[PDB]
Amino acid sequence: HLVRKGTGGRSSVSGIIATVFGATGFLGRYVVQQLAKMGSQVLVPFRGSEDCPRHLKLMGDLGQIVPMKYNPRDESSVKAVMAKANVVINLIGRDYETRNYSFEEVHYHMAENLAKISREHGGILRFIQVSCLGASPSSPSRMLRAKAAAEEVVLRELPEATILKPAVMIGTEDRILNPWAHFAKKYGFIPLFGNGSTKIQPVYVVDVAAALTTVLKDDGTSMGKTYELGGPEIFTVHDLAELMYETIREWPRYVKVPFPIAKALATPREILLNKVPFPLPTPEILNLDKIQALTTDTIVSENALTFNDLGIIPHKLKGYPVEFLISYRK
Amino acid sequence: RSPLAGARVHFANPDDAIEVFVDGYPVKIPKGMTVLQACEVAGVDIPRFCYHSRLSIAGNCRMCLVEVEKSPKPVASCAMPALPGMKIKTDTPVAKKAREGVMEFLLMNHPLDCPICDQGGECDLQDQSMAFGSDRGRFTEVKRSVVDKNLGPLVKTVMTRCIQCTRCVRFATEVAGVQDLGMLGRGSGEEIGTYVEKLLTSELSGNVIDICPVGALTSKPFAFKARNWELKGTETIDVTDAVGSNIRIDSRGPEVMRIVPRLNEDINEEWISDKTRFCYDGLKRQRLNDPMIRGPDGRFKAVNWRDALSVIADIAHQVKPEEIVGVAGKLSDAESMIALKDFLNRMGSNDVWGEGIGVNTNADFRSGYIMNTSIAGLEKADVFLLVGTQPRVEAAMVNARIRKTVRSNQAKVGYIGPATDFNYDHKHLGTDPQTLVEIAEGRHPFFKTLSDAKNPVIIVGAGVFERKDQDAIFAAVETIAQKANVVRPDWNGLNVLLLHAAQAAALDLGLVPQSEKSLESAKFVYLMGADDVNLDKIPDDAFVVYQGHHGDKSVYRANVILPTAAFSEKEGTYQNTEGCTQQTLPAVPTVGDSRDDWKIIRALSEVAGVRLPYDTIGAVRARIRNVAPNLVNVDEREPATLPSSLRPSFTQKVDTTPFGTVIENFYMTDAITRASKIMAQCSATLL
Amino acid sequence: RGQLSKNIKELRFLMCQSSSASASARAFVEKNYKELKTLNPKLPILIRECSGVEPQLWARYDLGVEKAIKLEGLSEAQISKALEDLAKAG
Amino acid sequence: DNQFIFKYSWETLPKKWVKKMERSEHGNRFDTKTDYLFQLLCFLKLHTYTRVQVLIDICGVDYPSRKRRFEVVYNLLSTRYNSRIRVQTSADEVTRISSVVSLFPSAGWWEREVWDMFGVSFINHPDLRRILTDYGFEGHPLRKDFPLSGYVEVRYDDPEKRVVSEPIEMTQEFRYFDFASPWEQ
Amino acid sequence: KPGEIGMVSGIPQEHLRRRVVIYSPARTASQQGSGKVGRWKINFLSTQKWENPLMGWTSTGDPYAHVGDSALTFDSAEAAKAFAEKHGWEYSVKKRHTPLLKVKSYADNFKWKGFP
Amino acid sequence: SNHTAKWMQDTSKKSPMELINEVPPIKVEGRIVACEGDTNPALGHPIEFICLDLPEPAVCKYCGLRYVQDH
Amino acid sequence: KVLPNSASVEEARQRVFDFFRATCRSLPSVMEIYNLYDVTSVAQLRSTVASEIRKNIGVSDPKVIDMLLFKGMEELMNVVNHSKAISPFLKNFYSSNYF
Ligand SMILES: NC(=O)C1=CN([C@@H]2O[C@H](COP(=O)(O)OP(=O)(O)OC[C@H]3O[C@@H](n4cnc5c(N)ncnc54)[C@H](OP(=O)(O)O)[C@@H]3O)[C@@H](O)[C@H]2O)C=CC1
Ligand code: SF4
Ligand code: SF4
Ligand code: FES
Ligand SMILES: [Zn+2]
Repeated sequence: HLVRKGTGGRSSVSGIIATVFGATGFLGRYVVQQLAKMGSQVLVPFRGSEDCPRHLKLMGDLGQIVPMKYNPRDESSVKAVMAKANVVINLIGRDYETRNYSFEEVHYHMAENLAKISREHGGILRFIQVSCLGASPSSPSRMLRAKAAAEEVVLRELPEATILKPAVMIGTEDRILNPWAHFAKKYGFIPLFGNGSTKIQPVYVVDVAAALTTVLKDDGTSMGKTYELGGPEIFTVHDLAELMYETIREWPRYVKVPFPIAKALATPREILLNKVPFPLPTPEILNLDKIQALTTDTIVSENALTFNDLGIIPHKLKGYPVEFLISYRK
Repeated sequence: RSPLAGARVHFANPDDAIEVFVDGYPVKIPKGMTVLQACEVAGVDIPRFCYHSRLSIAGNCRMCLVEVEKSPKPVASCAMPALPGMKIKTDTPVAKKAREGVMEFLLMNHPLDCPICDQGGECDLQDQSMAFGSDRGRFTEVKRSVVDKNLGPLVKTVMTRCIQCTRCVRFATEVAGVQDLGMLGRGSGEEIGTYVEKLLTSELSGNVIDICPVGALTSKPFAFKARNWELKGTETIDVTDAVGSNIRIDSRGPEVMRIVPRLNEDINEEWISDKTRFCYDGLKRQRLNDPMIRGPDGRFKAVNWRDALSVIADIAHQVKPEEIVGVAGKLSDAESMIALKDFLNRMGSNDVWGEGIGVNTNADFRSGYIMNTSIAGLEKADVFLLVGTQPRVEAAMVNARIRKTVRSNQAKVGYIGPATDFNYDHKHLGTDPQTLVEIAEGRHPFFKTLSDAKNPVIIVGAGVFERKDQDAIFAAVETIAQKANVVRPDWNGLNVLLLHAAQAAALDLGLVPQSEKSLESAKFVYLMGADDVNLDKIPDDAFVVYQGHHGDKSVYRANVILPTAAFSEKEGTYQNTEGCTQQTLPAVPTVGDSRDDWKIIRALSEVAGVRLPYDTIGAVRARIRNVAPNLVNVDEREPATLPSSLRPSFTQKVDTTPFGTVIENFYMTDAITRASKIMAQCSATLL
Repeated sequence: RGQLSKNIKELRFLMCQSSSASASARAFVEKNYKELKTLNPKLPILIRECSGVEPQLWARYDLGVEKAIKLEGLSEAQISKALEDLAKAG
Repeated sequence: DNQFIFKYSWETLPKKWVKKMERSEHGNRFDTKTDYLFQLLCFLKLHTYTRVQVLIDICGVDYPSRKRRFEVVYNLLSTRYNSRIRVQTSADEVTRISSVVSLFPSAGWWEREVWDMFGVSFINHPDLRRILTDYGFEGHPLRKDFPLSGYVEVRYDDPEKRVVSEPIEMTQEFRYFDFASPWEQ
Repeated sequence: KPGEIGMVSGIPQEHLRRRVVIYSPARTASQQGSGKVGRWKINFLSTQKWENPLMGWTSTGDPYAHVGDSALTFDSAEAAKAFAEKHGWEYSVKKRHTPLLKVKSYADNFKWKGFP
Repeated sequence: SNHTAKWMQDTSKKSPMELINEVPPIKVEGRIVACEGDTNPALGHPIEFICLDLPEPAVCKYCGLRYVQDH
Repeated sequence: KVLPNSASVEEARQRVFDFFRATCRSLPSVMEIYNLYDVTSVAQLRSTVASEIRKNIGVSDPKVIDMLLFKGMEELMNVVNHSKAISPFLKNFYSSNYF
């Protein structure tokens, strides 16, 4: 049992040692900040450059944020990283492929390895794994299918594991609103995909982090549950684009390219990546996996547990979450 | 010109007040009071090394020298009596030169080991040297050296630092009552201690290090742990004994570092017992810090306060309210005890009792169950009759005050009870309530002494409470009082010497058991830190919840364990045998997620069906005022004017069983004391 | 009178050592405590005296139900009648 | 030294406002009432034989025991006659004392500093905004009851992308060492 | 009014309602000097100190951890009560214990025992 | 032992306790000694005078060196 | 500009009214300063300011009233310059011992 030894805030104990795999990403910043604000110790395992977790160093007290260099393909290195861990958080996953890492390798195999190591190390009390909202075995997107398989194998190997399924997350370092704003500023228009009639439930990233913190603080009510996380109201892609354009105070402009030609445009990247030995530019917008995910709606199923069941209301996406887009005005 | 330290002068009679001049300003002083105290009244303090207010007078250090007019030589302030119209001066060049020379002579052989000396910043030699002595040293020859002495597991001795003030030689003679320490030798090199290897052993032996001005005698458990300036001192009281002696707890951070006495003329002048002084060590061992539940396998699993309270409430609701019993521990504040009583009563049970309370105890008279004479009255007493009590092992400060009275005026003290060793030449009258009845009937020379001796005192031990014939015992004692004029309109000599801190407050709140089979005919047991409740009596198929701070004896039987705060971590009201009620103060943070006793009682009540009407300690003390208003007058003694002679007697004869030793160790009596490693060492060595 | 223990679980008197208002309560508590404790032994009849508290009588019945009555302006007979009423109201 | 214009002032100054005077080698001292401080400083600045025409500084001292805890001290200098003088008054938290910005223009920043550190407000200050502490500071740091480490501390909050202010949670608490000797009195 | 000064002093409202203890620190038992007595202190009962996980230091979170013992020294209990009432926090004054002077004599040190 | 392991974790080099136990006692003819720390009094510790009537070696309490009387 | 202490309750009331006027006129500037237009409710902000003034009625000393108004004007300038069922007892009990 974790024991709290302080009032709270910075320079406390909170009795939690959380190893946050994938803490250098978009959500890693917020989850590590929340954990360090709790007063807990955060082990940040970083893959490559030594300056990747640099910012994560400043959000915790002295010695609370510990960066560890590892090899994701090294079981011994993963075990060494998870040696002092008390709870484990998994955020590892990339929106695209690379000649080294495919969708299956970056999500399913890594989730299986993390679950196996957590099961072997009996000191782990909580295992919170993050996937996508549309992660289903029948989902058209390969990445969504891989995340669904990863969540299934995490449940199978480690029943004492909570699975969060947030929808698309917007924030200062998001990968949808920022590319849309950059495209709008550079070319004066943004490409809608299948006339933008599909619907999503974008969710605020600090809200997702607070949801994860509440899941960690649960008194044993969510040991083996899956929590679907979404925004207050359903936004169509066109509505989200209009909100973005209103926030930047620019005139909206759309082309609404059809799905077949969009898939044709995004197709050559995969074959080129599998062929050439040098890396290709990452697809910020023209991503075949993003197209495949956009083929079907990604909203809450009304059956699985949501923000209301967890205990925190989602934030409306007009003014608090989109305040970062002001820097994009003029 | 206020007196030094705000001191109040005691005039034997207003007629006797001579006018003595100190530094030009005249003051009124009693006749026999000395020059040092004359200047103390005037408001100026004089350096002193071999003078203690409680101890006798000796001119060992010769440093309290002042210039009195019409006198060729400087006179010792601590010894010269004050005469009418005497012109005393302390700031003259003669006095300053005398002080400087005496300081130089004191420091000419003092070792240069202040940095390793544990008296850094609290050494009278250092402060008086920096205030009155010179800033240089003319001595550069060979010093003197003394080998160290082994004086027990409490007093570490570095005899090179001793200035031979004989303050501890006459302390063991006068206050402690055991004559082992002595000044043996002659000349510049004279040693102090025992000729043979004799570890000093006494209840007050801890005070020897306190009065040593230099770091010659120091607390061994606190050998080199910390300095003085680091420690923050909180003024609190002690719970190991029922004296309620005032203490100061010095702590450095989250842990208690030492315990020292503090002045309270009504309870303990400046002294402290070994158990009280060294009980701090047990506060860091075997300390419960998490609510726990005993699973089916018999091992404890740590759970949340919510889960623990929920399971306790469910089990309490499951059983019928008739077989529900509540036991208050040896140490417990009135807030926790009243909260426990209210919770159990609202659960439908009337079986709440405190530790050390008999089945049939007439707790309806405070004059019946407290020390009516008070400690000052014990000072004023002339003859003592100690029945069923051994003050040397319980209420060591009361024993010290009895010894002081015996020394001050020859008191014919008679003792009835088990064989024991005293230090004030007692007379062993007998070992039997039958002998007590003989004294009551009046066919006894000690009854004759009590009858023809003014100001008599009869002290009944609180171990009589556990007896079945306590009503007959108290009837006999009341007969003694009636036929010896012990209870007078201006003097009350009846006293009951309680031996537990929570006993007085428990009796005030009315925590008395209702049946003999109460503990062994109950299905739900609530042990409020009761580690001496005879766990084998409780049936095996009984749900036991132990609300405590140290895991000593009841944890192995409890089904649920609740961690709380000790006396040094909570603000709680206690009452002493004298009748004075006083509050402890929070010195150090609580250990783990342990809440207050009354706090967890109220939370458990709210979790259960019946919620206690109070949410703050202010409302708790309001409820305490409602039930017994004598516990809401902090540091105030409330006399009980109703006589104890109104209590009826139900047993017509006393039992033949002799008085037993209720306290067998004095070094392992409470939970903290038993958990104290240094006190265990003291029990092993000094017994 | 001899059946206080039938309903009352614990009786309490609270007064002052030398208050004028509590003067009438002291004789009552003396004599009546003697005679009742002669009658019913198991009943606690606790007596408490403070510096300035108003003279009052508390009766605690089962399930921890407390009823208090002020005795500041009642004579001995009135206090006895009030105690009998408290016993009967249990 | 140079106790000439001090004695001359006590000889010539009106006796109505001289509450008390101190003749010391540590500095000649005048203590007056807050009502007449402006008039007293105007007399000293303008008189031809006590020309303290330069204001050295204004200081505040906190005395929690006294009814009027704050003590406002004015150190002035006379370069023409080469001597320093001291004029002080007593003020509490709420009462406003007269300002001497009109006489000595340098007094504005010292009076703002006194406001900042203690809370003694001035009557005729052109402005009385805080000068030394952080924007939005809530307490008065130089009061004795004010804790040494303050009430709040700042840090960078990544989600807010700004430096936020939070209640103090500092590690390695201040260790107050009680060195005072019982024989010093 | 008892509390206006505190409510306008800028102290955070959460710290303006807390029980404090007003007491005169007693003389140290280690030494007999009486120059550190007669002063009165406000005892902010702030015991929330823990151990720093990295270096084992004594952390704290209460701003009033040491100010009452370090900076706030009052001339008298009346002054301390006035300060506490001005600043609004609840207070409880602890009675100070005072030594009692009695006549002592070296002649009584050498007393004569009675006849055998 | 416990104290050494509490302040040090190397447990590979020799702790100061072992070195100071390994240095032999210093035999002196006189009954009293002057313990200074090293050959230069100004670079050692405050002077400590040690009594040597007890048969066992006496620790200096500064730079503890265990002086022993000759006869 | 700072003014001498108010010698009358009517003068203190007039100063309070002037300060409330200043707050009301400076409210729309705070709108562009902070940009919380979604759930600001300028009317609710005015109501909250009035509620603060109304909870500060227990004060009766004109000096305290003037000091409070001075600090309120200072706070206004700072804001303009952009410087930011289990009963209550059981929740605190489950949280920590110090409550
Ligand atoms: N698009 C979105 O924002 C949404 C995402 N999700 C889910 O949440 C997960 C986390 O999202 P998010 O943090 O925002 O995205 P990121 O891609 O920014 O976070 C992943 C982190 O892991 C690292 N990483 C990436 N690939 C590997 C690899 N092969 N081996 C080791 N480390 C790797 C990343 O870079 P580095 O190596 O430099 O540390 C980064 O630090 C996603 O994978 C997805 O399943 C759910 C809803 C919306
Ligand atoms: S008592 Fe002596 S050895 Fe100890 S510090 Fe003081 S002057 Fe030095
Ligand atoms: S050991 Fe201490 S108290 Fe005893 S004579 Fe020596 S200096 Fe005095
Ligand atoms: S104190 Fe008087 S001679 Fe020592
Ligand atoms: Zn040495």
